[PDB]
Amino acid sequence: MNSRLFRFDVVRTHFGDHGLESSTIGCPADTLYSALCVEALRMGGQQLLDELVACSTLRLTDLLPYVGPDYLVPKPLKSVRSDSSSLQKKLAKKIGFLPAAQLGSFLDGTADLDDLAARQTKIGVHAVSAKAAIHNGKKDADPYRVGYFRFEPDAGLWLLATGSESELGLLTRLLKGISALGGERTSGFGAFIPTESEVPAALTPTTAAASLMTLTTSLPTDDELEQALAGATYRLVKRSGFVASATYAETPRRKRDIYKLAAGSVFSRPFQGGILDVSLGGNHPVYSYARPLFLA
RNA sequence: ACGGAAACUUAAAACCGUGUUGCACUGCAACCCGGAAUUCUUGCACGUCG
Repeated sequence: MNSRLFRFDVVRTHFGDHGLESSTIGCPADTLYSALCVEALRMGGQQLLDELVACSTLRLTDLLPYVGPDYLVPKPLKSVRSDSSSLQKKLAKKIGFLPAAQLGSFLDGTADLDDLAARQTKIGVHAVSAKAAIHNGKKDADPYRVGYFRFEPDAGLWLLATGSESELGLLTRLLKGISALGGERTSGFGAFIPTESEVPAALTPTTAAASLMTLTTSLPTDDELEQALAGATYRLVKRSGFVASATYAETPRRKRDIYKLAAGSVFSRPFQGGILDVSLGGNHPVYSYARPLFLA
């Protein structure tokens, strides 16, 4: 199989975390794959979605930053051997990403920290944008304060995706026509242009090659969680949300509250990923992605 | 089936009100309308008497 390197031009975007006034640089793929099962009904016929409801034969990364020509792959959660001073102990957690090479030098306390943190403010700015609210009835309009992320003028988000090339060819069938991503996208946000380039082969999936660093907020099955946890350096998030879509036209309710693992986490053993489903009450299934992809 | 899907940073309010380009100032001081030209040169109160 090949893989696909996806270069964007994401100027402003808004992937919230717990509301709207904040943002995140990363899109954990249960947010991205859920778009691919709602921005496929707007092009297919609910047959393209039904072609890919619960197969998970396609492994795709998340939407991680890139500053110029180098992928800003995430800061892994491995125990650093910081035999140096305690300032650069604290300076690691103020660093979310790093380029594609320095990770092995990073993990043993043998790396720079005041250049990687100096390219944090080369990614882009955590902006805000005030707006004014509803004429609720006839009363006085409120504001609503909504905050975003803004990239630098030479950045965007990257993506690596592999699997069956027919169901990979239907990703790029969809993405050449997927509109403004992000959350608050009916305004000017999350708009971008997807371009194809040939991948870096320094980032192969090392599923068992003694580099068990993932590139996707993922999850194994519930039983096999007991196997891939003895040396897992992992963090837990929430991947909740709301549901209120056509063919589900009622009052808006939520997805089921899941907690996937981290996205650059390093483990003890290989594992498998599968499409968890988050529908709680109602008609059509809604489902989280959780199908990881690995790194040297 | 993206912590999504909807929303105006909006409605009114005069950079206005009091204020002279004004007050003192000769178009004034000095000079002749002044100097040389004959009202003149020709010229009879008379011719005329049985």
